[PDB]
Parts: sequence; structure tokens; C-alpha cells
Amino acid sequence: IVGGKVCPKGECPWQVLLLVNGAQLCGGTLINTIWVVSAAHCFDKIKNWRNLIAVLGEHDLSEHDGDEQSRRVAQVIIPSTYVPGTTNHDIALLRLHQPVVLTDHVVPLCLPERTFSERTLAFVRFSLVSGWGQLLDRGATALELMVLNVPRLMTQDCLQQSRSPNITEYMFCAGYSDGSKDSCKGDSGGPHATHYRGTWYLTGIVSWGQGCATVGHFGVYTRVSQYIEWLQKLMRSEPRPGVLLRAPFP
Amino acid sequence: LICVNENGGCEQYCSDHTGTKRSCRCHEGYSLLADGVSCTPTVEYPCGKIPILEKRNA
Ligand SMILES: Nc1nc2ccccc2[nH]1
Ligand SMILES: Nc1nc2ccccc2[nH]1
Ligand SMILES: Nc1nc2ccccc2[nH]1
Ligand SMILES: Nc1nc2ccccc2[nH]1
Ligand SMILES: [Ca+2]
Ligand SMILES: [Cl-]
Ligand SMILES: [Cl-]
Repeated sequence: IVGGKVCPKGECPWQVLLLVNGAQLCGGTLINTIWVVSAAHCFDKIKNWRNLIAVLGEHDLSEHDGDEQSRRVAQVIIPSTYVPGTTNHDIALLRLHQPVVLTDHVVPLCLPERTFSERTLAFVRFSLVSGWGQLLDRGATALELMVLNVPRLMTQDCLQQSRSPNITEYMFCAGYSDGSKDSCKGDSGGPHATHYRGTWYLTGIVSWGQGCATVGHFGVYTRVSQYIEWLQKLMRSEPRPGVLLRAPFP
Repeated sequence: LICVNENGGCEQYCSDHTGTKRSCRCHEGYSLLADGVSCTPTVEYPCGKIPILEKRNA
């Protein structure tokens, strides 16, 4: 995250850190005790699928304080329409091997109904994006979890204000075009979380952009509302052998 | 009332029904109050709420 602040410990309790062989991979969002939503592109270069770990309750990466909970990722589910190396359909549903324990520091973000998300949440101007990604374009990643408030643009206005992949109906833009404030590499897969009448909801996934905080460009986010029914159906399904699963979309 | 305007007055989710009928619903871990619109937590850790802040104003 570029131009944000530290998320005070316990104030981003749905935030997930994904690790591969102990190394930082991506962020993700907890949506109940065994399910995490992330970005499909996070897994384009995984070689050993059995070394993916999800960490909940994480805040400061330089210390252990006992609120952290690690879990093996048993399944990575990606829609059939996603093509590795590309931007569209950038979503993954991750099944943890064992539930996390909900605590003051570990709490799921609500996955909203589609209509509610489309008719109501989509018009809430500002939302929060978070992660341990780069603090600057071409710079070091964060040791403490950062968060940033960003405004959402209608796609017509994003295209008009920007100055290369399309912005499809499975995406939306959010942030600033003055180079001050953005999500960045390493924040990929993390939450874009929207507040409505006292509760927070998952509306986007940190997905892509032209560099980070590039003047004349906005951050791009996977439009989660398009995937609600797809997600809900997979969460009611029985696990299958083999970590990676491609599932038909729609 | 209709769900496309002002969320049907619902705090959370809204269904339109045949006629001038609307039903509000709440996410798992919440229940709908007798006002027909508000949602109250039924568990310690409902989704989308931040315990340290909820306690900070309890
Ligand atoms: N690593 C990886 N990620 C994929 C997503 C879709 C199809 C094949 C894939 N291989
Ligand atoms: N805005 C934005 N989001 C990103 C996600 C991954 C890499 C670079 C990015 N820039
Ligand atoms: N389901 C439920 N709702 C409650 C409200 C107050 C105290 C305990 C409760 N358990
Ligand atoms: N500990 C505890 N249990 C609860 C059940 C419902 C609402 C609030 C609650 N706090
Ligand atoms: Ca720590
Ligand atoms: Cl099944
Ligand atoms: Cl495998």
C-alpha cells in the first residue's frame, strides 16, 4: 500500500497473509472460518501447492505475539474463465485445512448478497484496501499491515480520467490518479472492504494496475459482486483431491 | 417500499415480493428485529464488525 497508514492491530481482522515456503506471496480476505478469497493471479507460478500457508491475526511481521493463526491451504479454486498471465476473472477461493478460531483479532468480512452489493454497496464512495505490499513503487514491502481509503469510479469515468488491458464488467477502478495513494505489488489478493450501516462487506480484490501510484492511472479491483453465487455454490461443495481446482464460471 | 431505493429501508439484505411487499433479511450470525429492518448480532464474532471498536464504544 502506497500513501496509507498502519491499520491499528485488530482493526483489519479479516486480513489474510498468504505465504509460500515462508515467503510473502499475497493477501486475502477471510469470509468465514474455513474460506478465504484472494486473486487468481497469485497462484500463476506455484510449483509445490502443498507449501501454501494462510495466516490470520497477523499484524507485525517482525514479531510473534500469539494472536496469529496459521493454516494449510487445502484447495485453491479458480474460475474456468481465468487465463494465467492475464487480468480478467482475477479471483480464487481458498479452503483452509482446518477452521481458524474467531477472536478479537480474527473475524470474517461479510460476503454480501449480489443485489445488495450491486444496488447499494456499489454506490458507497470510499472503501478500505489493505496489505503488507510495497510502500512505494520499486520499494520495500511493509512490516506492519497498512490500510488506505480509496474512492470508487464508475467504469466510464475511469476510462475517461485515465491517461493495456480493458476494464471489463468483472473489474472496477478505485483510488487516485495523482500518484499519491494506491495498492501495490504484494497487496494483491487482499480486501477492498465497504462499510454500510455499521457492518463491513467484501466488494473487491486487489488485482492490478499500471505500476503503483502511477500518475494518470487508478488501481483496479476484481468486482466481487459478479462472483457471489459462484462462491456460495463452491462453499456448499465437498472437497476434491488435488489443491488446484478449476470450476466452471458462471 | 422497494429494495432498489434506500435499500428498502433494510439494514442488510432486501427481497421484493409480489405486490407492495418487501422482506428484509440478515446475514448468518445476525437476526432481524421486530422493526422488520434492523439486524442484531446473535454470536460473539459476527462478520463485518471489529471487536476492539465495538467494545471501545460499549
Ligand atoms: N498455476 C496455475 N494457475 C492456474 C489457473 C488456471 C489454469 C491453470 C493454472 N495453473
Ligand atoms: N494499483 C495496483 N494494484 C496492484 C496489484 C499488484 C501489482 C501492482 C498493482 N498496482
Ligand atoms: N443469540 C443471542 N442474542 C443475544 C443477545 C444478548 C445476549 C445473548 C444473546 N444470544
Ligand atoms: N459472548 C457473546 N455471546 C454472544 C451471543 C450473541 C450476541 C453477543 C454475544 N457475546
Ligand atoms: Ca506478528
Ligand atoms: Cl458436491
Ligand atoms: Cl496436488
